[PDB]
Amino acid sequence: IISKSYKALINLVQSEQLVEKIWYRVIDDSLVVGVKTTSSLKLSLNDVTLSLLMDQAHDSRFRLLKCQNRVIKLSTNPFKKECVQIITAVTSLSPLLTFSKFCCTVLLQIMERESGNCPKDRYVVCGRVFLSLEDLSTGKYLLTFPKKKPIEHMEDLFALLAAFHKSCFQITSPGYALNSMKVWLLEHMKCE
Amino acid sequence: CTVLLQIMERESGNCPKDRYVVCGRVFLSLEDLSTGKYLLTFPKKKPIEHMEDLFALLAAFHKSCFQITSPGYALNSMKVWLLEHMKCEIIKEFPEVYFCERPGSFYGTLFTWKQRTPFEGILIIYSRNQTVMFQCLHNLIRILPINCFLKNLKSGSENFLIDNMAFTLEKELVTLSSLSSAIAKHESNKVSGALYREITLKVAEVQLKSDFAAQKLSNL
Amino acid sequence: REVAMTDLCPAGPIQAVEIQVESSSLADICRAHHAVVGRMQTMVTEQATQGSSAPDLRVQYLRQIHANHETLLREVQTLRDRLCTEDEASSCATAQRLLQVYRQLRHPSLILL
Amino acid sequence: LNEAMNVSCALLSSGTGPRPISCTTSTTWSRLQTQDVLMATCVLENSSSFSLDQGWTLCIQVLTSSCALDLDSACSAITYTIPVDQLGPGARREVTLPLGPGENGGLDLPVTV
Amino acid sequence: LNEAMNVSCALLSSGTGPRPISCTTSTTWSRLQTQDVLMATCVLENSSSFSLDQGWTLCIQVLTSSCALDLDSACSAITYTIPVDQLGPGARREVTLPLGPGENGGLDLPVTVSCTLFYSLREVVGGQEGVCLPLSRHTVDMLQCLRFPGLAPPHTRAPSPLGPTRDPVATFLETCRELPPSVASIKVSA
Repeated sequence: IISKSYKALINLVQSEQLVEKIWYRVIDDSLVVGVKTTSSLKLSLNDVTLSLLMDQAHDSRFRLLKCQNRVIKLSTNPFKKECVQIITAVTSLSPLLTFSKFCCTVLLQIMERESGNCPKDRYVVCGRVFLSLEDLSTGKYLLTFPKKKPIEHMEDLFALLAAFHKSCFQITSPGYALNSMKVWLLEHMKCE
Repeated sequence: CTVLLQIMERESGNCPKDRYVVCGRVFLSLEDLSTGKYLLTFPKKKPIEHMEDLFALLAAFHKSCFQITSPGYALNSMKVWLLEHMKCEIIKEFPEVYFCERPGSFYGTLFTWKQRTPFEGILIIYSRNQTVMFQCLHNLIRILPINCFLKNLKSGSENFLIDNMAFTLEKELVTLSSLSSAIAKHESNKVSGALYREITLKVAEVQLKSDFAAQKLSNL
Repeated sequence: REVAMTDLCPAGPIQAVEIQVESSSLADICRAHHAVVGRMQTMVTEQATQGSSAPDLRVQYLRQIHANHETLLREVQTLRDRLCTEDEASSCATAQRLLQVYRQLRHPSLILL
Repeated sequence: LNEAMNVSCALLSSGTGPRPISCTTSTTWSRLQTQDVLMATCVLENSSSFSLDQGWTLCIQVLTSSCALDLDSACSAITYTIPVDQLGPGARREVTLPLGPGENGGLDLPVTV
Repeated sequence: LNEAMNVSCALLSSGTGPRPISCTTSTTWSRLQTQDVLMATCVLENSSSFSLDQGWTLCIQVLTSSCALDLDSACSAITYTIPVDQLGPGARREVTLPLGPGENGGLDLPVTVSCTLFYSLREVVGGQEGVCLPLSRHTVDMLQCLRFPGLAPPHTRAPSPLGPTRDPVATFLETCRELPPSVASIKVSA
């Protein structure tokens, strides 16, 4: 009946897979959580976020848990055509690593911005990430640099696109054109 | 930048020594660094032979200090854990310092180890954030004895705080027994309230020291 | 509160104001005592060189205080010699006995008259 | 669970006043290290009987500007999340955040929480 | 240079109450996220005409529990600084910064803020170092750091602190590895 009643509880509040899939990496003292969307979820129309929630059986204490939310859109073999929209979050490690381990639940919230009724506050618990020192004692989720030069699990690239400090730039060379970039990038910096 | 070293004395409650020194300047700019020159960026700066490098870490690094007692058992699995599990280099110049060379996620984390009375050591962990200090104790708890008792130490070691507390009280009890003895000669010569007040100031000055050593041991 | 104490002084129990502090935490008491006795050094050195001085009994209770100080001084001295020799039960009973010493002494501390 | 169903049902009802649980937010200029900062105080207040047991937890979400851009910002929004324990009827929690500039001196509005 | 000696003379001399430049240190309880926290509002005030031009700066140094510990503490103290820019007559500024609980109520209390000013021409023109003129050396007690919520004026429901039941390093260690009220009092002459 109890079980009957959660499912009753869950249909009380209320099919289409809005979110593929959860993943996470550890960057150093940074927990970086992310996910992959589908077509269904239009970031044009919906401000969305991605919270974490800790399990109280471990966390006997009121520590408030914060997280920072980024959107990462990457164009995929531009040389229809695939855009990759991914939403992802961050916060600190050593707060959680109080009990050798915890389990963080992972909650994507969605509000509409067209409608000033906020008629459509959907959510979706898009899974759960268990982690521990014994997970990391054997690497497995860290990124530790240059050995992980050959970057072939795309999670690891997106970890660095959330965790790192993003600074943007316009460059106008107005009595020239501008091709030194490719040289600098590929040569002086030796970009792969 | 200008570099300014201020100096207060503790002993005197007058604030009579506010000696200041201006101990030089440091110019820095983008180009000094664009050529390295000062930077510490790792594994090349392994063979450590500008001690200014060592100190710069002992400074920028999150510090964690731990008591270890293995009560019914001498303790040298440290000397194996240090040099073999974590792959330490001892810095020759200061041979009580260990720089970790295990090549993933422990690299450039510094220990130090005093083993006085081979049961009771004391360990100090310099880490590059706190996840790293956790992953060390975890990796050490696996390798320790069964009774080896870890404990977190904010402000000095237990032995020294008990010695400090014990001395600030033993001086205090002597200064209050000196109160009574200074009155007990006044009997042979009713007491000067002025003398009583005089001695309560000196005893108050030592009570303030026992209070401080007691909050230190009554945290611990 | 006010507590007049007649076997401190020979003639007049002054109606001396007593200050208590009571808490779970012995550290918070050590801190609040430290702050308050600093504050009582301040007020006493501000008033001394201007105010007068009360006479004492000289007898009975200064000697009560002498005997109860001497017993504790011997105890701390023997404790320091044992802590130097480093026999067994390294310093747990020593810690919990020296806090008992502290508690004993603090309850009346510096009746300033 | 039954108290959960009751709370849920009462909120999803519009009886026209958000009786059962309310949370007020309101703004407070602080000062830090030098600089004037903006804090949003977030009060949770229980009017109703229902005692928000263990199992319950609060998320706040701090949305920047809306209108998703050409360049994807550094920080789209932040979310803070706390467990509510044993709230009880009548009883309340307050929480203040930052909303305010560290980078740029740059605070742009409307911001919604 | 002139204004420097006029100011230095004013502050060093005049063993009086009213000094032309002053640094009041108060304390305050503030609330962040959830926690309650301790702010030093350090107010510099300029009662005179001397107008601290430039080359003029200010050097707060926040001393801990002051005793000679064998291991050490992670942090001996903090040392903030600021350039004071123009600060004409009568004018003032407020600087808020933390003392507030170190990691696990970690606040041994004697804790002193000591303000200084610092004068150097090497800034304007050299030619021979600088000046440190001390100012407002206040201490913080325990007796200022107590808060009285039952007595408090509003009689408004503020949540009870109940600070962390263990240290995070302590919890970590216990998990990885598996009474009377204390008193003091004083008597003092009426």
